[PDB]
Amino acid sequence: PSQMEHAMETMMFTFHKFAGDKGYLTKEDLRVLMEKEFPGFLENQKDPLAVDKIMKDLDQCRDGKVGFQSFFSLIAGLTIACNDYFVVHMK
Amino acid sequence: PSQMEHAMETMMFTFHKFAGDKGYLTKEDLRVLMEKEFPGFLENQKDPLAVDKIMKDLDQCRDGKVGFQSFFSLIAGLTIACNDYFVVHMK
Amino acid sequence: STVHEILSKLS
Amino acid sequence: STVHEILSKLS
Repeated sequence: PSQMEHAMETMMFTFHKFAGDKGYLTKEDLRVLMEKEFPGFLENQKDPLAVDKIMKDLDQCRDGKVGFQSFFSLIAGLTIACNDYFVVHMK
Repeated sequence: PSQMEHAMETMMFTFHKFAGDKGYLTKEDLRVLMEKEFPGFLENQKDPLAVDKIMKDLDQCRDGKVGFQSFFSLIAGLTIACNDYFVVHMK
Repeated sequence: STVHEILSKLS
Repeated sequence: STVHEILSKLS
């Protein structure tokens, strides 16, 4: 498998891991996910409303459910922010 | 670091590796990036124009260049397809 | 390894 | 190791 394929699999298996048989994640799931997979970020975000605000944007329909694609939209936004930051300050 | 951070780095460094200092991919870089990452995918499409059609949806501006965010829409597009297949047939 | 699986059946 | 540190600069 290539590195790209291992990476895509890790992101697929991640979401499933926190989503359960129910196939989606609640806000209770986003937080944990975010805690165990991005440790230096919510805690370093100073605010206590961290997760709620993430989810605001993830949940159009306010049904309290985050599915795969919206999950991907989270990762996309974090990855593109890091890339922006990398190209300017580090590349 | 977490698995997720490792996955994101690997995608962002994968971009930078085929794009070089110029910071963007061209059609040729896109095809080499698919040949080396995802070599079971292209060739199993039976279409020798596959790359060209991918490039076509990715070049909003028709300027022949694929930035980080279009490359990312391409990876989301494959990841989300991989997950719809996996939920239905493999879990 | 399963992503490599899958990608082959999408192709 | 590099995404971890940049996330920290976004945090």
